[PDB]
Amino acid sequence: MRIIQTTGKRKTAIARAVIREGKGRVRINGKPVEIIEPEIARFTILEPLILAGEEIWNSVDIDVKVEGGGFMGQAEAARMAIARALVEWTGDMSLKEKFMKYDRTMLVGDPRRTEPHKPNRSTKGPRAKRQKSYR
Amino acid sequence: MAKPLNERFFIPHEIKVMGRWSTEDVEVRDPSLKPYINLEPRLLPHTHGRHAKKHFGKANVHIVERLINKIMRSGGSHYKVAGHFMRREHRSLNSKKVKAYEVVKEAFKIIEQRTGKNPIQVLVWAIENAAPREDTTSVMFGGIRYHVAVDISPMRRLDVALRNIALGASAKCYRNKMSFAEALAEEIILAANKDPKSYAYSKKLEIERIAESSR
Amino acid sequence: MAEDEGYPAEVIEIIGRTGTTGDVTQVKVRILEGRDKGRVIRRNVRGPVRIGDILILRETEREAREIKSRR
Amino acid sequence: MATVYDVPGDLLVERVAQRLKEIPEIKPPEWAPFVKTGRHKERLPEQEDWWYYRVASILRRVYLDGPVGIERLRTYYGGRKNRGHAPEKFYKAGGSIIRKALQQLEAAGFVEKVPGKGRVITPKGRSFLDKIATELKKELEEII
Amino acid sequence: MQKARIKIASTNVRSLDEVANQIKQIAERTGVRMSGPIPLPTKRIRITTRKSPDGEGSATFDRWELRVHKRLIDIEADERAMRQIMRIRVPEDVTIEIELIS
Amino acid sequence: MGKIRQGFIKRVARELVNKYPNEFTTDFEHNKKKVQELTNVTSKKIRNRIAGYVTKLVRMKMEGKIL
Amino acid sequence: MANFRHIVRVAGVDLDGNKQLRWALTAIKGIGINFATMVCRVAGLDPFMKAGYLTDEQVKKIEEILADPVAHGIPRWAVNRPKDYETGRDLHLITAKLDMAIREDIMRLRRIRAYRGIRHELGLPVRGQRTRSNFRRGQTVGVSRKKK
RNA sequence: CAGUCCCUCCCGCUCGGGAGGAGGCACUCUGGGGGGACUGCCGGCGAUAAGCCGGAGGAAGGGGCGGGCGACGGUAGGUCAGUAUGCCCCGAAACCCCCGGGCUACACGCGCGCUACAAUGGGCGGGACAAUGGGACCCGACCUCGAAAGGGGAAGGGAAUCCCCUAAACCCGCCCUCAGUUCGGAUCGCGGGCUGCAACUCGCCCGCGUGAAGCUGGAAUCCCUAGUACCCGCGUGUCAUCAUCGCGC
Repeated sequence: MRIIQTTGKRKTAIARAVIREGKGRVRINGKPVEIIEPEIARFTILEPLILAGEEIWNSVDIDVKVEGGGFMGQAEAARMAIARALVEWTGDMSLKEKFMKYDRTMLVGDPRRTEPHKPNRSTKGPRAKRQKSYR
Repeated sequence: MAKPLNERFFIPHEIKVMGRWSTEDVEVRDPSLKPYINLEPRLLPHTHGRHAKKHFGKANVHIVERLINKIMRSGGSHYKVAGHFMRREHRSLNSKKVKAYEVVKEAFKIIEQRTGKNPIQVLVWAIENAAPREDTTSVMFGGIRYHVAVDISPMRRLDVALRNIALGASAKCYRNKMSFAEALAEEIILAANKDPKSYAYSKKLEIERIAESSR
Repeated sequence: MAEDEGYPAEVIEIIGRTGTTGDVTQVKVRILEGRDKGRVIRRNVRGPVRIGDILILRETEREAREIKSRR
Repeated sequence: MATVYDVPGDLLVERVAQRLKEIPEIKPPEWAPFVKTGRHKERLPEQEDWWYYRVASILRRVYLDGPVGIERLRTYYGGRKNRGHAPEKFYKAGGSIIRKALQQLEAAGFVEKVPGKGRVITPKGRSFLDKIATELKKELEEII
Repeated sequence: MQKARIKIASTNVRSLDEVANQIKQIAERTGVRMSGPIPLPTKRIRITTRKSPDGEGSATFDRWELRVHKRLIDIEADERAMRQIMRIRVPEDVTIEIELIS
Repeated sequence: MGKIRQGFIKRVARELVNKYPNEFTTDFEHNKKKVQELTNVTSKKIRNRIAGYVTKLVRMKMEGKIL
Repeated sequence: MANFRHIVRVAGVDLDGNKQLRWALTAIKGIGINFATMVCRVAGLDPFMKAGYLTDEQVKKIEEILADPVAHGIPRWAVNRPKDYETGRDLHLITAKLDMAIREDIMRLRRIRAYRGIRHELGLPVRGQRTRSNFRRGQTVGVSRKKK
């Protein structure tokens, strides 16, 4: 084998992704990629697997550990990481251009992630105001 | 349960868009919404991904995400938990874009089985028709008030089409024993033929008709 | 449709805005697939439009359209 | 490879649930579906299914995890009691599908309580949760 | 030798590695093998108060925050080295806790 | 807001291209060697803006009017 | 089918629908959603089955189970009333029994001269907390019981 | 078991998947320092100025972004019922001690919230997922009895090292068969738990029965501009107890 080590982060899911020579093992958090019940976020991982790694996938072992509470946050944290990991293995930069087939999240992140809540006029939430009928 | 999940995973890989449909079969022949209907997707056209770049970055959003958003809209302040529950997914989707995604997918299976065409071929044809093509804006310069003929933006046509179509579908579904999947599918069929039976064509006419009267 | 109700026309230039409403922006259109095969008209459009877009024109006969001024 | 790591859990739980009907030292006791149900529900089941999926599901977790109490199996996706117009809070589930199950996997030995104070797998519990995936490794590794 | 964990919690930004790289100076009076300062988290305390006593109308309430920033240093050395460190700990500014294991 | 700058940035940059006019550049990486030493510091972000104006000022002597 | 009728009477001459077994037993007072199924297991009848198509034999089973719960089982926070009138060990409730039992204890409390009791008498909540400005718009308080 | 000579465990179609300790600091991460963005550069418009648009490199850009920061003063705004304080009054008292009560009384009206009206569904079951924080008469591992509220025994932890702790939305299959109800939780009976001298008046929680009003809202009116709103749960505070509250994630 060999070790190439990359990170992705989307939405405070942090992906610790190792790509090693293999035989087509997909492990995410210890577990199969074929356990995943939500349809939507599964399909998310599936984009680099026929748009960055047509034949590479069967041939290589990708293990990730994806540490967030999201599931489109984990799905897209993991996607960055796998996406980048596949393109390095083949040594092509012609798969860097298969991240231009959709809105960037396979190599570029967001400078803004949250706003802390404000006390407002006394009501929850960061931006908000209460109804106004004081009479 | 598990074998079905494996297969539901297989079909998009092989390659298929969304589930088992092809984006390939269309009949977009309208030059207006030619550059605002997006045919790049080959796996998913709702991820999360997004635009806030520019105003026509908004009409470059892949058609089905915009559709998901329009389907999602109504649902007030409630409380979704295991319980015994209710009611919650409203009657028009209290929950996430995640839940919204499922209906559109189901609706796509019912409508393909019926029409014997892809739901893309039906929906795309339906948006070209369902969209009104004239509006009046109140434009005064100098004091004198004219209510002259004004042309809709291409982006404004796409939004209005999507909005009418969802909105109307829901309207009979409410307090009723339909599957929504059916309701949605049936609204898309009549909107596409240009029948005044759909709520979509009603509004398409009424907006242009009022514009013709002011004009 | 595939030729519409409309008369399709493409925007040669976006001249400026009219109203004191702001609401309409005035944009110069030339038709080549619709009513005429060379006419230039200055129509009143609403909302976002930028050079090179395609605009479907419904007015080709009344030719009431306001000319002045950008404020 | 035949381990539960490799194989979607959904099938492993489903397999076990129908072989606990064959073991057959585990069954529904009368008391449990009667009113001694995990919280209150819309409709209380009379089925064999309810119980057998609940035992089958417990046997599976202790293998993948370390010690697993009876304090973290009260809810797992829901396990709430309706508090009126005040919003729902979690509450501690029926003992007649958690604790009672783990003491009949101690007459089967499949799980055991350690002198370490916890719950742990035995190899007879991993010769009954790894004989369920020797039969199939082709409809669950067709897209690994 | 005896292993000491010196755990050093500080309210100041620049008193935290200035007493975690210059407490190596205090410490050493005999030979020592020392671990470079390992950053532990900021543990964050918030306390939010109303600045308004009346509360009325619209109001803006002060959310305060004190961030206490932690470094952990290990040292393996004699009794005398450990002592230097617990003999003086200044005004605080710097809380010094010591854990003793062989 | 908008990209407008108050004259405090403008004040310090103007003084420095008074001393040595031709010993400043249109390159931003030399005007943070000489510049850095001379100019009033309280941040790195403030340092860049005065530095930006000393850079900009050199380009303006080229085009035939310098503030 | 599994009978010639579409309405069977069980738990007495109280009606059983054409919809669901579970729903119809809840509808008969003193026979709740949970209680329906406690009898259903003992008599033996499926949980998912249509109302309105039972054997004659089954009708007999529901009445005897209700009459003396104690023979059959029935835990001592599952039975309708345990410790009845502070001196009776156990009884049960059915439709006719539920009216009388609650009405009595309510009547008692009035006699005792309870605060709780007099408030009921007026038509007011006690442990319902507020009566402040809720039931707004001239409306009904709500309170017990069925009429739909 | 990143990566591994070593070491303990399980299964195998004995290919191969996972974890602990030696060991390793790579990675993920943590806080301290540094760099990076400034219309800096280039073209256009423009007085060659101020400034506006476009392009390139790039992770980001043209106040990058979100907060903090708010003058002289005024509405005779609010707090002498938090403290300070002018003045005036009170001295078995407008003081001082104590038990009991009320602030939630209710035909209603108005302010601010919440729950909610079912098949876009619920139940049942299974599987994938947190983050901020707080924690020694305190969090409470795990083990037993109870459907439960709770009790009994007991480990560790004054904290990246242990505990609360698995989030919830999500999704698949079945069951249900679309009523004012298996919706919805009002009110109330009986049984019980907990705190305190005590929870009728004014507590919460559970089990069994009860199951109301409500079936999509008139005039009229309110909120918000991006990681925001729509929407989902979680934590914390005050703290014996009342949360559909407040602060925060």
